[PDB]
Amino acid sequence: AVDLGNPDLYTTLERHARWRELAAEDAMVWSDPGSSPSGFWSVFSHRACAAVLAPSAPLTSEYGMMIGFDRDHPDNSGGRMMVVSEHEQHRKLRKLVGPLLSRAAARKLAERVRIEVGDVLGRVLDGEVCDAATAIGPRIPAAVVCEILGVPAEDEDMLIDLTNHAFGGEDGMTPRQAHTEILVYFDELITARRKEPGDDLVSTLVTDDDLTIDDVLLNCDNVLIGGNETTRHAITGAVHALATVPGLLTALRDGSADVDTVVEEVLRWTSPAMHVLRVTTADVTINGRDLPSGTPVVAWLPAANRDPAEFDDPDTFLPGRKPNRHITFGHGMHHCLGSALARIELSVVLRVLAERVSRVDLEREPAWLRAIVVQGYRELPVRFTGR
Ligand code: HEM
Repeated sequence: AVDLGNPDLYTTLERHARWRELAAEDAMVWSDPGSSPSGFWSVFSHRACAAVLAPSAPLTSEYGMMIGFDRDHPDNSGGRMMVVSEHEQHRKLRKLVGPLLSRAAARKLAERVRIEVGDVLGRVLDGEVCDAATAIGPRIPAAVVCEILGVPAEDEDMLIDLTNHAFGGEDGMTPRQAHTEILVYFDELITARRKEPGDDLVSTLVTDDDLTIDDVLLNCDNVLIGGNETTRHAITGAVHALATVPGLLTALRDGSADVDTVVEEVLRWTSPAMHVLRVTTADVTINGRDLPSGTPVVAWLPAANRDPAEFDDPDTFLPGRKPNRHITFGHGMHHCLGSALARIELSVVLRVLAERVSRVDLEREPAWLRAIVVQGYRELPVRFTGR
């Protein structure tokens, strides 16, 4: 019996070896029920994952987009939250949230990323020692999401800390409790923005009278989860790359390496979103297997981002890797709405660390989170030297 939803398979970097085998073969593997309530098929190659997530492909996210959910066991947020909705409800929310996460919105948030990195490099610029998976990685995305939601500056530090714990190590607050506390604050913020609307995500969501208080809350949560759960590990990955890849930090400083090109390589290299699930809407043949309607199909994104048919020497971090057609942000109609924001966050992080820090050195091997939703760092012990 095979179960690819087992988190123990991905606790070590050997997950890449398992993925490499399945990606090069372009395999369709069936997983038996266990972590999944009904089981699921899986694709691994770049071409197979792109075909599953295609706009014209008869698959849906309305029942959920992660292992644990299917047609018979649907996501409770299904049809209400953007990432688990389809058709006009999905199009509406993507239209309402869209411009607040656009390239233009990302550019005005670039200053905050610089300030937040600078404030971090005020206590870690010492010799030893700091974890990069905490108080470095989660700090930047949390600050950005705060300004998107339009939270008062007075409450930012409270919200940063709760966001940090909500998507970090599972084990006196619990990540689930911290998540709840944010949603409790969200409800209080929703109430205040009903009386006095401004220029923020909460205000934009509440002005639409067709959306209920539950719809506003769930889509605020989509931005909270979306902007934090994955992004933190990409930032930690950027620090990890600067610590391991020789000459990279210097190359960014002098300008021999292109900043936007390395951002795309960090994205491909880290691939924080480990999987995306889809449910078939009609009878379809994927790869070479005939699947009925209501069948769960899963695309393993880090496997696709290291597919040798698409990426030459995929295990090496290449600062000038071109072309780089990674699907770290997924593909098709649900392509990450905050992709420009994720790119601007990484861009500024790599810039400021090249400007202020002379050398970043790794203390010991990183630990990984016991999870399947995210390819995440549990810890990254590093030494910072600058000034
Ligand atoms: C490098 C970090 C990030 C990664 C790896 C990532 C990954 C993804 C992926 C793979 C999806 C598609 C899910 C699916 O296909 O079912 C997605 C959707 C989404 N993400 Fe991101 N994301 C990142 C950063 C962000 C940021 C910064 C934001 C904004 C604050 C954000 C907000 C969203 C939203 C709102 C959706 C739903 C889009 C839709 O359903 O149309 N994400 N993300």
